[PDB]
Amino acid sequence: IVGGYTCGANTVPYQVSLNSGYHFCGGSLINSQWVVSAAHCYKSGIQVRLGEDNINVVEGNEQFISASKSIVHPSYNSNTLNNDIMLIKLKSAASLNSRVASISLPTSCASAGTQCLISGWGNTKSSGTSYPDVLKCLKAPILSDSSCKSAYPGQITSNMFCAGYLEGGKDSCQGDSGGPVVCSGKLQGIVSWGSGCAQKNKPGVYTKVCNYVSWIKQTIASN
Ligand SMILES: [Ca+2]
Repeated sequence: IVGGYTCGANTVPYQVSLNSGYHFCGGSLINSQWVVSAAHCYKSGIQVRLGEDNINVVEGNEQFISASKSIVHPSYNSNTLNNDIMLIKLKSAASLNSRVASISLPTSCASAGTQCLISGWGNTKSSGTSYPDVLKCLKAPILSDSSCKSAYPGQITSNMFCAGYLEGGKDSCQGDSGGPVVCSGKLQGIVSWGSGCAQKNKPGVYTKVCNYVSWIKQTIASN
């Protein structure tokens, strides 16, 4: 399988589903009490769902915990999607185990050509509407900034990166907003946006988490 595939149940134990009566976004557990997602996923009355695979069926490993708090990045711009990052605090601590685990924050930014893992539940179809029920995965390289910016001239900031293939075919667009991009075991990316869907010279665009680590640590410690 070159591209999107079924992860396997609980193979991505940091992966979280944000539910408002339905699954609406992804997010990542970064410690027992906190979740990172995209600021475009901001909503009232989130329930965070951990240990999911099939989000429509109770399979036994789940943990369902209300969000108590959401903090959108102070410089989030919802027009440009610049600084598309939000922190979500859990009402009760998650219970950590094999299937429900934190993902580390990066100590450095990952370089172009680094292979990363992108996960989520969202739409599989570049052309049409098909929403799958178990966790899906994609492995794609981080693209060079030149290649990213040339695909979206005037749209890419320092706080974004692109990942995938310049030919398209394989991408995450609506393919799970707020979901993780993990590279060498560290959280590098958040599924942010992407013009079209797996279009030729239209990659995925991700929030560059390595720019935010000071923000995330300071904010979680003070809240
Ligand atoms: Ca389930």
